[PDB]
Amino acid sequence: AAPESFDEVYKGRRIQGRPAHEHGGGYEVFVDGVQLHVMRNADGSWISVVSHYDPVPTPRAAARAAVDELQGAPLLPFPA
Amino acid sequence: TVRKNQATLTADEKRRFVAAVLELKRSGRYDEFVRTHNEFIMSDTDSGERTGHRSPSFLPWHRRFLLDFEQALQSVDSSVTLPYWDWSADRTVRASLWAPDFLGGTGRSTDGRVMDGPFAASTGNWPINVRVDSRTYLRRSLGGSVAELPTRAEVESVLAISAYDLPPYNSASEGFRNHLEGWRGVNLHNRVHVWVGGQMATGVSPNDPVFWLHHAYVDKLWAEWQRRHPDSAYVPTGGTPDVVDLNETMKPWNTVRPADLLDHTAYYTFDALEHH
Ligand SMILES: [Cu+2]
Ligand SMILES: [Cu+2]
Ligand SMILES: [Cu+2]
Ligand SMILES: [Cu+2]
Repeated sequence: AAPESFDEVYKGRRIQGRPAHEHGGGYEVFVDGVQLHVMRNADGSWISVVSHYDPVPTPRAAARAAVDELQGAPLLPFPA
Repeated sequence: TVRKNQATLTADEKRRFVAAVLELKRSGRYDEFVRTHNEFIMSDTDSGERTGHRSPSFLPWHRRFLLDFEQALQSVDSSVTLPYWDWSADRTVRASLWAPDFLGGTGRSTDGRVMDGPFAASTGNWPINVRVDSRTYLRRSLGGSVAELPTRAEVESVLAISAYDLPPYNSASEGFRNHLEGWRGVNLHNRVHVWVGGQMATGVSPNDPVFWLHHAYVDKLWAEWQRRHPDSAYVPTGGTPDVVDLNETMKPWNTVRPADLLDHTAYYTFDALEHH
């Protein structure tokens, strides 16, 4: 079963998650409408390409870690 | 070709390494290593095809990726070899690695921007082009997201593990490869990425030249594991879906197998490697 969807404003950024060059791909996250590549680990934790080495429990946590990483900057889209 | 501990380089060697890295950047060759790396970071998955990461071929794949990069550096200056960063020994922000004559230091506190050394954005010589965070300057926050680098005792505890890797051959595995990579256990290689911060915490981590020195030391720890366990070898050894077996070729090269990369001495030696 996929995680539930989410939508919030976190640190002034709109982050959204939903069940759905890189993998295929069962959950999508967006930061101000730009898709962020995320991945689920076998133990059920999540990462994103901007915080890839530091697992967090949920896709919302990965989206929040990406907003923290970006420090206000726009995200660039990923290839594909 | 002798790969030396970064802490031991002479000033001439540091100068020549930096100049060769900056020339690969200027000529456009550097950024394609960054792009290839992020494509495998985004494609290697626990439940699908996995080659560069979270899989037994993490070690031979990075060994060949580093050889490709070292060969590129030697095409600019044939005297240069990849140094390695023993982060269990040189573990503070005061290490000479982080001095302005080598890699420069930590990022300033507001935006993570590296302000000194040859790769600081202000030099005009180190644009961050292949990126996900849209900012175009090198960033680091040494020790910001995790308190300490691994210690020698922690490295020794991973080097003692006898099985190279174990089913299910992914981030959930027990065994040496996944403890070195760091998805399980005390965490060696992943934690170093997190400790440097900035681009090193992302799939475009080769944007920071320290990437190569970190992986040259991870590669040395594989060589040390083999000397500690001469009776143990790469697994799996055939017919495993989605995992690169010993004699299977590896993307993106397709012309090399883990079996061709197990013995590093076909390509380089280390300044010191204790023997078994
Ligand atoms: Cu994907
Ligand atoms: Cu890698
Ligand atoms: Cu790495
Ligand atoms: Cu013996």
